[PDB]
Amino acid sequence: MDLKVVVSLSSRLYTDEIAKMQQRIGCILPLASQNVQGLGLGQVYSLETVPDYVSMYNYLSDCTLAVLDEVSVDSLILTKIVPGQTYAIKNKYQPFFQWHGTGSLSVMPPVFGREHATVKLESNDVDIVFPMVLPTPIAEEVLQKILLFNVYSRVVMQAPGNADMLDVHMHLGSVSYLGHHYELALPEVPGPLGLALLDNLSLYFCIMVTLLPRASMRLVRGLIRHEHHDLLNLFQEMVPDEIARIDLDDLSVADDLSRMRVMMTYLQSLASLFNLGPRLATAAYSQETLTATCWLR
Amino acid sequence: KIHPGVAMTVVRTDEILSENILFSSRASTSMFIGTPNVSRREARVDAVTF
Amino acid sequence: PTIAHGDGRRPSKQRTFIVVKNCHKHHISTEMELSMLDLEILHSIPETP
Amino acid sequence: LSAAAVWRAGLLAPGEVAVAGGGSGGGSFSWSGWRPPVFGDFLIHASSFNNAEATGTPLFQFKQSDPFSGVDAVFTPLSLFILMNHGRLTRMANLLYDSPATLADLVPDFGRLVADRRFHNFITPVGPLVENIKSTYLNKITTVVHGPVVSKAIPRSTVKVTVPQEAFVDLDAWLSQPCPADARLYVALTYEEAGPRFTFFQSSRGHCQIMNILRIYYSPSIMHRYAVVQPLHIEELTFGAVACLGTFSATDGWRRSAFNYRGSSLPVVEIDSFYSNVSDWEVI
Repeated sequence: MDLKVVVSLSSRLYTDEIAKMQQRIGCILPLASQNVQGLGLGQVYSLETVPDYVSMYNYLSDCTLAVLDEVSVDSLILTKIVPGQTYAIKNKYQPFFQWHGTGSLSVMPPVFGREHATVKLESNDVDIVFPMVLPTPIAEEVLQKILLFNVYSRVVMQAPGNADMLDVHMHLGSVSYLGHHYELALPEVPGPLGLALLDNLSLYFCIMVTLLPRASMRLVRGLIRHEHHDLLNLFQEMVPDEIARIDLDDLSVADDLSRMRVMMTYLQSLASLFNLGPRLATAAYSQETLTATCWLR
Repeated sequence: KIHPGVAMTVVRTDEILSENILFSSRASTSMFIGTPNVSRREARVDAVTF
Repeated sequence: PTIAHGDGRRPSKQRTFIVVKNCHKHHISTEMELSMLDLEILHSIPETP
Repeated sequence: LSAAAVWRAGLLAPGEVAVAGGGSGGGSFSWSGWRPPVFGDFLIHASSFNNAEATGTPLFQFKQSDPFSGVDAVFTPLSLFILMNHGRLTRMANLLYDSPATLADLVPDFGRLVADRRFHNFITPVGPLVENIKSTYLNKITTVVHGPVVSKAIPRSTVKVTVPQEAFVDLDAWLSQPCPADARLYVALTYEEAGPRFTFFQSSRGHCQIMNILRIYYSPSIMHRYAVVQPLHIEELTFGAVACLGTFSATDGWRRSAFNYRGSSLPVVEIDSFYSNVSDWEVI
């Protein structure tokens, strides 16, 4: 088995950028199959396009990732990602994330700003931006946040008396972490592929809203009329009118089984939609030297 | 079969398979030959590939 | 070198050029294949036809 | 030469070996790696079989609902498609089999299992067939269930995988350059008002992103449903399910050959160097 895939440049890499490519050693880069362009994320995320973070998500998920370990002039060595090998990955990204959780790892587009993952290359007509590496809970939280932002910023733009544009950019806003809050990069238009993702998500939503187990309605009504739980704080002691008007019928068990059957199958389908982008299973991330043995799941 | 009131400059490409005669001077470039080193790839279902 | 002239031109004072040339490093990779079913017998010795 | 001199390290033995010392570390000489697959052996009725079909054909086991049966037969999508046509390409399908009676009554309920639309979780793919004895009774077959395809015997021959071209739909030819290294092969269930269908999908993209493009391709088949029917007794909202059969090498593409019966001709898509990996069923 081979992992060593060498990529030549085409012109003399200047000595001002060999220092920062020495600084970016052990990071991850997306492949194309060699050539120089597309070996990175500049070809689908440029300055011209509004960053949708979904077409570049399509490119990074659809293509096998690659580790960049050695940079020389006119030649730099890459290493592919093939399942069954436990790659050594160093967390070398300026929005810092300690892997104290030691969970599964995730790759994402550079949603933390263009500057943090870019590198200029004045040798050839190619520029390289880098994919972001970040743990599973932050990645899925930022994923649902960027989808909720690109679906609600547009409807806030649809408001004629849009008195509060800055409401969602400071409430949604930053990312949830105990160490700090790290502000991200926000598009204004969702792009085509983002609305395709929200289209399939809303399709799953309207299919699953046709079947609700009616016993659970009674449980949340009873718990609202019990003590207000800390998990129940989002209701602030209120029964919504909709759950009051879909409980006109009684409690059954015959429809409940097939309801739950189609709910299991459609939640597994939704999980297959949201397990998108390539994933890493981690064994024993070493803390003192910032390296992690990980294999492709 | 009438004129449309519009004249048309019509470009066209053309691939010519020529044969080129290379000339270089004596000892302009100098080659450096490394040693051939072997390595192995993924072992296919029929064979291994060196 | 330069050339002294009779007229007063702004005289070039011992210009020294230093150019450098970098190596065009590029490599060659071949692809041999071999099936392993006859490679166990190259290290051993034959006794049956 | 110096190539024969550098040959001592690159001769054999994946991994390496510490040649001497206080202890010996690593032994892998006289074994060139290349992990052999595990073999899922089945015993089928010979009346459920056709001997004339080629070896490398992707099979589908229906698991028996019966406890008092050591045996279990198999379904191929040709046999499955003529079974859908009997429960209700056909001229190809009748050319193979004479009697669909023991195959339709082999499964206890077939109109009921399409009535509840739960046909996907009862059909477990066991990948391509390789090993096949021939008997008039209780014929035993063996398929490479996970890993690379290979014959059983010490001649460890590659087995090209025959998938029927008429039942196979390309993805990228209908979509008209993310990753040409991985080449994955998917099978997909497909329901219809006339009769259900099994189809195959070649894809060069990853596994998880392939379903969302499959929905975009598959949307004119779902626009015809729900105009004439409306589901009661609630099932039927699922419309097909997809799973992974495995991967193959995109360096050598699929070369179409001729799997011929004596009746007529039938073109087939041959998959060579297939790396079988049966995953789980993913609905759309």
